[PDB]
Amino acid sequence: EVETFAFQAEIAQLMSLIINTFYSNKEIFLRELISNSSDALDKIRYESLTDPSKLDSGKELHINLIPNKQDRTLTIVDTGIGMTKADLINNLGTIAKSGTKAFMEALQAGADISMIGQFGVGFYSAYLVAEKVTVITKHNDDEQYAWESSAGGSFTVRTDTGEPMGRGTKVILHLKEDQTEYLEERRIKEIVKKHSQFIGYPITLFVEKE
Ligand SMILES: CCNC(=O)[C@H]1O[C@@H](n2cnc3c(N)ncnc32)[C@H](O)[C@@H]1O
Repeated sequence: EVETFAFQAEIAQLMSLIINTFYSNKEIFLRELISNSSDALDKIRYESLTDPSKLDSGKELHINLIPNKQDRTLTIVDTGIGMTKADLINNLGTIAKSGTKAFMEALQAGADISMIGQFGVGFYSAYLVAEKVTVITKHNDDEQYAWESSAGGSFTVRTDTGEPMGRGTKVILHLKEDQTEYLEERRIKEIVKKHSQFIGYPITLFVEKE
């Protein structure tokens, strides 16, 4: 039921640099994931202009931030375009249209990790704070899939049943033990205000029930 894949070599190298470089300004991961969500929302907004039935899977365009202290997870949910199975494997597993090469060269020429979004690889900044990342996604043209990786050079993809989402993507960050500050309401609010205050879709920060 589960397929296991190797990252393209350059992607594994990039992930290793992100995981092993001493770099304290880890909060920038959230900006990068929210920007990726905003881009995905732009895409379905545009496609629905000439094909309104693409919103049959949900008209609302928004971003949800869901902390769970019991599971030690932070989840970033959007109702954007979503990804097909091929999209997951290509976009997360290979260089594809990213600036992976430019970023790694830039780091050797005076750039720092906070500039990762300039190079189209902001998603991998999740590994600044997460030991494992799970991506659940549903595109209008495919079934629901789950991508997962704890780095180390490989990732898995499986069909995801139970809790079907209408359309969009959930990025589930299983946080490192010493990065639980990013589950705290005050900290998340601070980061969103600092780095994501002009995003063109509603960002809702969920409250914990306990
Ligand atoms: C890992 C670096 N590559 C990407 O992030 C690409 O993966 C896709 N992607 C990333 N996040 C999302 C998302 N929330 N929704 C849809 N596609 C995404 C986009 O095509 C990105 O350009």
